[PDB]
Amino acid sequence: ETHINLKVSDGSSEIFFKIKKTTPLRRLMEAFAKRQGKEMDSLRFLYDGIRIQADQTPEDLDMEDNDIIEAHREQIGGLTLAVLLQIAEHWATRDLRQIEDSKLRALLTLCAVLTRKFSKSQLGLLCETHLRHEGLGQDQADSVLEVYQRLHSDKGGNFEAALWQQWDRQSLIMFISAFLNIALQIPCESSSVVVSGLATLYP
Amino acid sequence: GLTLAVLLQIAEHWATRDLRQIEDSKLRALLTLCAVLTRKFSKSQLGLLCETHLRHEGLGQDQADSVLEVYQRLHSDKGGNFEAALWQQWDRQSLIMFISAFLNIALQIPCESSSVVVSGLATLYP
Repeated sequence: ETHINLKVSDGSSEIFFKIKKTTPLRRLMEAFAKRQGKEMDSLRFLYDGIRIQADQTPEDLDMEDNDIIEAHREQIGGLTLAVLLQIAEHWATRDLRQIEDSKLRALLTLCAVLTRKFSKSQLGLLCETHLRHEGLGQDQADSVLEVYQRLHSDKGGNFEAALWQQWDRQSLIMFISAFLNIALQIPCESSSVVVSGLATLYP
Repeated sequence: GLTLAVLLQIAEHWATRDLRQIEDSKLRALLTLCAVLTRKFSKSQLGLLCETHLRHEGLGQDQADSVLEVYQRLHSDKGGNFEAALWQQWDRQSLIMFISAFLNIALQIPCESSSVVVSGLATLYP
């Protein structure tokens, strides 16, 4: 047999291929990614638990007829919530007048990402706590809520970008620093009987 | 005070717990915990979560749509609506299994994927 049948699967979508044993696996990888509407490089492919490369052949790998290749989504970066909270806690105490624009831009992103980890129903408390942290008054409530609300729903990253272009540095610094302090102390869901249920799970 | 930090502490503790004898009220609360934590992932991460969950559990293709739907509907949930329906509709073993798999895979998966986001935040690690 100069040919081999192989299945590529990601657990949901599976595809039954046939190729020649001396042909690189690239074309199968490309056809599978294409069917998920993805770029080949957004996926990785494993055989017998081992990542394999597009230039390798079923022959080099001692594949057997009807063997299975697993398609796995790439894990790009390691930004767990745990890691984001470490970053926030580190920067919360820092004087930001010092830092490069590149770090400030990234901190803006951190505030936007972390804002989106609060339920909608907490944005009011987040606003009110922001005001009390800064010593601002009800005069500013609408403007602060609108920032948080717009970040919370900022799907394109477009509002975040506008904030970076339109706000002066001192204003950005004041807001970012306010947020990083209050965000770690405020509950991420509102009260309810169901959320009180979580109390029974505390160690 | 269910802070982000406290949410993760609860999840970390319960990922290590044997649920053989789990009480109904505790199971109900674990469902809430999983629903809340699911919503800390960006929508773009749901596919990776589902994929990891299928593989962790040895679930077939036949069950892929179903596990994904649960993830999508927890993620888009409002006022505990879908969560409450899951509690009523699913048998106890199925819920336990789902919750136990979630807690064992969720804590190592990034909560954001965007190239824009990962690139930016890299610079901020101590």
